[PDB]
Amino acid sequence: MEAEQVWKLWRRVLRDERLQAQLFSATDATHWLSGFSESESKILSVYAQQFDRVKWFVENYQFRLVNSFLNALETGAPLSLRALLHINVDLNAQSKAFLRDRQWRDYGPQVYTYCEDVLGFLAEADELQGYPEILDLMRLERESVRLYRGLVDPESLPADNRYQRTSMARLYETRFALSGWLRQKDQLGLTRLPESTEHVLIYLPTLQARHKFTLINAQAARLYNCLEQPQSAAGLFMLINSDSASVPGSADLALLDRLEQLNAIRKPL
Amino acid sequence: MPDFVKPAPIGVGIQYNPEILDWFPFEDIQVDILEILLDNIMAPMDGPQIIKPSAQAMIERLGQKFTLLAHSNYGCDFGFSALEETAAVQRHVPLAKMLNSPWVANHCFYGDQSWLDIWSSPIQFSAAEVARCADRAQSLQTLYGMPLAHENAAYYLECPGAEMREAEFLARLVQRSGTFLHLDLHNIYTNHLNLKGFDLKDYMDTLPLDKVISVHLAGGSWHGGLYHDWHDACVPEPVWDLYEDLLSRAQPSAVILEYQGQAHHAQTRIMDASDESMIVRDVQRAQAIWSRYNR
Ligand SMILES: [Fe+3]
Ligand SMILES: [Fe+3]
Repeated sequence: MEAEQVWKLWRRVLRDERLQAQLFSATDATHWLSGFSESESKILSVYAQQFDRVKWFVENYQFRLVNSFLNALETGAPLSLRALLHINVDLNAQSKAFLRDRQWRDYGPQVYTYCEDVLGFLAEADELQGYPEILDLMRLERESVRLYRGLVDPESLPADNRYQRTSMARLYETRFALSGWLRQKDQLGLTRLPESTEHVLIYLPTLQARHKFTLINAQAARLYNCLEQPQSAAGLFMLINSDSASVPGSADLALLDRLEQLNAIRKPL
Repeated sequence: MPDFVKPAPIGVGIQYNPEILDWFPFEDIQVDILEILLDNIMAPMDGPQIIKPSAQAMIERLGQKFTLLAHSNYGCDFGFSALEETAAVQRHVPLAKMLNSPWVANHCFYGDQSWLDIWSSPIQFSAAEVARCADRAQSLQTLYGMPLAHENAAYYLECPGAEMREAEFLARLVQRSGTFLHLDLHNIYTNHLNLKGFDLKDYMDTLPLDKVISVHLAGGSWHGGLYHDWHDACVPEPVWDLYEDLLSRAQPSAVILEYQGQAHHAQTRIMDASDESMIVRDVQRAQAIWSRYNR
């Protein structure tokens, strides 16, 4: 019995609720599924007695996994968690529903990928479909998760004498005026929000600091949307999406001066 | 650094697992060492950050006053995945260096890119696992740049395919890897009670007590409870007997007292926190016993 086979065996056991039920109900050798491989059943045969501990170990696994659903939310989407906790959604019922769809997967240190899959799963929850303001808040937090994940191994880009879009900032065009919740977090999920679009910029001051939300003008969002690929500083001022063919100067220079200050763009030099 | 040695004795402290429920109960200047669970200050590995930016503030606030020890749990140290890919070398190794920790301790469990599979899975006591785990322990200690201790594990089911006893496993592990031991006395007591043929006397004589750097004193569940190792109640008297006996045989570098976290550690426990001075009595008794066998 190699140690890796004993670990691989249990790793298969506590991810499939079907295999756990036949183990709990059957203590007899062949009454538990002999469909387990002979090498596997050999390791199951050691647990013939003290099968009570098996149900206790599996129950503690899913208990911690249900709690990790909340820890992943606190890490990635702390404001969405406070909004969901204020409207009283059974996050335990949503944890079990989410984890069973993933076959009780242990994300481990992959907390941002955990939270990203959680926010996507919660975006389709029927309980949350009646709360469009929170659904807008969670998509904002999902961009923050994608901001961190996009900075794990970012594609390096030199100066290249062109306006470049960095990897330390993202933009989110909201559906509701989420700034009312960001400026008054005690009202998260509790108050009502107008359905006006906002351009909130998720940016990191330093690489070892908490991401911050701030609003930018629609013209600054136009400059950020045109810098998806780095532009030649002259084509960018031309690329107002066929609306303007003239350089605005200080009208658009100060906007670019703020974006670089927010670690959102890279000026050409 | 070429050869890691046991540091000079630095004293007794508490584990600071309650990041909030301990600063106000913290008293006087008697305790100048506190343990730090590196998992709580850990940042996600699918992110670019090493430490939680909220945790960087207290490390600044606490590193100046108290020496802060490291504790690696859920780091997947003795797993089957590549050591370079584990959370130990990607997060726990830099965190201990950032904390300026004199040494670091792990756990004798199993983990492969997973956090909550590690408890209730002790390492298979076999010469095959002795060789594999010692090679990882020596390499991991080399990456830490500090002594690496292995905490004795409390478990209800011994891993199948066990060729030897737990004490011989740890003695063969630290002798082949050159690492050290982190003696959790309460884990020995709960293993002596809930396991057939666990010789408590042979356990202490087998272990290279000259390899113990740190000690853990803790309480447990009372008779009749669902399961044990709750780390909540008062430190049992048999655990106090092991603390006085260990200090009369070897010389550790520190001893820490641990308690439960915020949420219920197991399936069903409580949150109450009103017996704050019982901790002071448990610490003070350890302080007196420490000086009774002081260097
Ligand atoms: Fe521990
Ligand atoms: Fe411990």
